[PDB]
Amino acid sequence: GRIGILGAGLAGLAAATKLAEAGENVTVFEARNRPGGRVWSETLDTPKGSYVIERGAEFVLDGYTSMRRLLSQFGLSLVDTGMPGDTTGITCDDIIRTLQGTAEELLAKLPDEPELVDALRARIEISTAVSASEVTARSLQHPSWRVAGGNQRLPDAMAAALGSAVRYGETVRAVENISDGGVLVTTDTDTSVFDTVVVALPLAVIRDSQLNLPTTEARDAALKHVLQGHAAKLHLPLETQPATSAVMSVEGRYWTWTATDESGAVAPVLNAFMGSPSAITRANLKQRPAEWVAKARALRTDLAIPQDAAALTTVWSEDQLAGGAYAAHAPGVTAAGTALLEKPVGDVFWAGEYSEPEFVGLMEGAIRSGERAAGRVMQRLETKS
Ligand SMILES: Cc1cc2nc3c(=O)[nH]c(=O)nc-3n(C[C@H](O)[C@H](O)[C@H](O)COP(=O)(O)OP(=O)(O)OC[C@H]3O[C@@H](n4cnc5c(N)ncnc54)[C@H](O)[C@@H]3O)c2cc1C
Repeated sequence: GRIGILGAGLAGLAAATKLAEAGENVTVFEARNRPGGRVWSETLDTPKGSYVIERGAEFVLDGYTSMRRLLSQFGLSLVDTGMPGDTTGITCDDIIRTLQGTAEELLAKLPDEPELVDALRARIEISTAVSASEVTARSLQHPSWRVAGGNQRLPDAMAAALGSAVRYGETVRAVENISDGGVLVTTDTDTSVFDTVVVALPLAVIRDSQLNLPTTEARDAALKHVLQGHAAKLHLPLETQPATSAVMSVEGRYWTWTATDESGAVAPVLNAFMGSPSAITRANLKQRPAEWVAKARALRTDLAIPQDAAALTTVWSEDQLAGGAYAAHAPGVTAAGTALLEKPVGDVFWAGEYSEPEFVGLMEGAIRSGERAAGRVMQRLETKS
C-alpha cells in the first residue's frame, strides 16, 4: 500500500499529511534539505535586532480556509499585517468597459496615453508575474495576515510530524508507470517502487526535459495555456520602525511594504516583490544589485535604509527546484483543462499550485490541490484492494 509523494512543498506535505491521517504508509522525496518549497522563512539582521522575513510566499489572504484549518491543528497563529492616484483605477474601469484575449490587447484599445497605460500595465505585470501580452484579460477584473514566527513554520511542522517518511536530499529524475500496476520512482542514485505516486513538483519541473515523467497529449494541450509567473523577493533593513505602508514602482515592476509582526510593532524591514520576467531582467539583480537599492531608496525616501545596506535577493526563477514563482493563465485556460491536470496517468497522481481552479498560484491552492490528490489516491488504493 506504499505511496510515494514527490516534493515537500505545501502541496506534497498536505497530501502526505492527509494520507498519514488515513493510516497509509507514505514516503516523501525532497531535493532540498528543508521542507516548504516556495514557503521559505528566514531572519534578517537590522539595527533594531533580528526579524523574520518571507523569502517566498508572504500573505495569507481572505478565504484561505484549508490553510487556517492546518494552522489550528499545528498550533500556529495569524498576525494582521496592518496594511497617478486613482487614475489607474479609472483607467482599469475604462479598460474593462471596452474577457477574451490578453490584457495587452485590451490596453491597446485605451486612448494612447502611454505613461498612464504603462502604470496600469505595471500593476497587471507585478501581480500576474507575466507579460501583459500573454496573460488573460480576465486578470483585469482583479486585509492580510502572516504566520507568527514565519510561514515556513507550517510546512516545518507538517514535515516534522511525518518523521523519517520525509527523505531529504533526494532529486527525482524519472517516474515510470508499470503496465500491471505500480510506479517506479528514480532519483539521481536509485529506484524505489510504490503502488501509487503523487507528483507534487513545480510546474517548471514537471515540464523540464531533464526529467522523464508520464505525459499525454491531452495534458500537454492543457499545460500549454498555463504560464510560468516569475518573481523575486527583495529585503532591506531599516534603521527604525516605520509606519505600515504599501508603495508600488511602475518603472521597476515591484511593490514595497512594511508590516506589523506578532509584537504589534511594524518590523524595521523593507519588504519587496518584483514580478514578470522582463522586469527582473531589466533590474539586473544578479550583476549590479546596488542599482535596485538606489531605486528603492529613491522610491521610499520616507524609510530609513542604512547607507551601506545591501539587498537580500531571492530570484526563484534561477532555482532549478522552483523555476519561477507561481502559475498564470493564458486566454485559453478552461475549467475542463484545469481539472484534467489533476487526473492520474496510470498510478501517477498530481498536485500543485498550478492546477488549483480558484486559489490559483497561492498557498491555499497548493494545500487544496494536495488534499484533493490524497482523496483520489485513497480511492485508487481501495480499488487495488
Ligand atoms: C516570491 C513569491 C511570492 C509569493 N507570494 C505569495 C503570497 O503572498 N501568498 C500566497 O499564498 N502565495 C504566494 N506565493 C506562492 C506560493 O509560494 C506557492 O503557491 C506555493 O508555495 C507552491 O507550493 P507547491 O507545493 O505547489 O510547490 P513548491 O513549494 O515549489 O514545492 C515543490 C517541492 O518540490 C521540490 N522539488 C523540486 N524538484 C524536485 C525534484 N526533482 N525532486 C524532488 N523534489 C523536488 C522543491 O524543492 C519543493 O520543495 C509566492 C511565491 C513566490 C515564489
